[PDB]
Amino acid sequence: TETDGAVFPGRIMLANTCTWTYRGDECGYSGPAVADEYDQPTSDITKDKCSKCLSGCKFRNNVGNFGGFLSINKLSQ
Amino acid sequence: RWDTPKVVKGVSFLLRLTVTADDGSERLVSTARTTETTYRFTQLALGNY
Amino acid sequence: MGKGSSKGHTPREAKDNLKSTQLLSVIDAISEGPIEGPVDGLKSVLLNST
Amino acid sequence: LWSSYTEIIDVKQCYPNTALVGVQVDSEQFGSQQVSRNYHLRGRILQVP
Amino acid sequence: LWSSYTEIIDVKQCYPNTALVGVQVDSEQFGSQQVSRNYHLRGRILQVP
Amino acid sequence: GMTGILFSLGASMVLGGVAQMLAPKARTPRIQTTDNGKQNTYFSSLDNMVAQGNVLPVLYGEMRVGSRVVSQEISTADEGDGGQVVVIG
Ligand code: SF4
Repeated sequence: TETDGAVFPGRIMLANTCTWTYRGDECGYSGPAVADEYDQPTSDITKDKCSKCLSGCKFRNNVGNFGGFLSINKLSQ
Repeated sequence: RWDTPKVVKGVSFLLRLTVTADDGSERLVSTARTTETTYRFTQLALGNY
Repeated sequence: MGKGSSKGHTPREAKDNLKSTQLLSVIDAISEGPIEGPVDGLKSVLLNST
Repeated sequence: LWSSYTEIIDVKQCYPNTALVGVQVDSEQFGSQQVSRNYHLRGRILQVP
Repeated sequence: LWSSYTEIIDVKQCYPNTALVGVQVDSEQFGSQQVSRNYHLRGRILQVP
Repeated sequence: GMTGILFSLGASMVLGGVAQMLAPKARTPRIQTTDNGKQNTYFSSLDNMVAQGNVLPVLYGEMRVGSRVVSQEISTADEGDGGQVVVIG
């Protein structure tokens, strides 16, 4: 139960990148392999990986479950 | 023109003007947030408001 | 004037047709214990650094 | 005509050992913002030999 | 006369597990400054015996 | 064999206080001169913050509080909420 080196609220809120796992119970993807570690098409289950960017979501046709708020300009403007 | 009521810190006066329509509804003509107690309106038409 | 309690005022200047003016009134606590008065008269009150 | 009359009672709570200043200003010639009050006072009465 | 028409697509990026409130106000009667939004919400649904 | 040097430490713990021996005590925040003389609360944020550095917060009951703004945008509105009642004059 030791709580060394841990922070309580474990969310980053927003970024250009997603902040979850792949094929978990929040991403909610169960389709065939389409993308790999980078933005390269593939069709093998062994090298199924998501770059956790917007391009990965566009590849997987699953954007409504994206964990990054697209603000960007709130810090500038 | 009016007077200043009991106040904490500081206040401003928000005043809006509405015009009774022909059917019976209301039409809002402008609005103003000011600090002076006295305000003046110019170039008003139609009837009751 | 100093001693323990003092009061002062300046002549109000307004008039020029019936109107209604505001009046801001505020109390300030300076320090504790028996203090002395201002180095000069009512001039020591500085509103907006004047 | 006579209008509403108001009976007002001031503060009966006195401050036993704290120095204080009360200032009232018409606050018309000032700006819409607040006004900073700075006072040029002397020091504290000490138990000097 | 007929002028330009605009086809608009809303956000498809749904928020998975975060509570959110979207507020649209005409913001005419408000001042040149921003507006602060407060929400008197309840708590979070917990697992209770 | 023997296990010497027990070195009882009951006295040393009380040196920091006794109420702390049963309660860890609530943490207190620091005071910023710039934020006048107001005292910051550790469990409420009335002001509405910016969605970036601040982590996604959590609510536990009541507390009309602010938020973390994600998108603010001002445009030109439409004349008419809906239906066929679309009068202008
Ligand atoms: S990015 Fe889109 S796809 Fe890749 S994990 Fe986050 S949600 Fe699932």
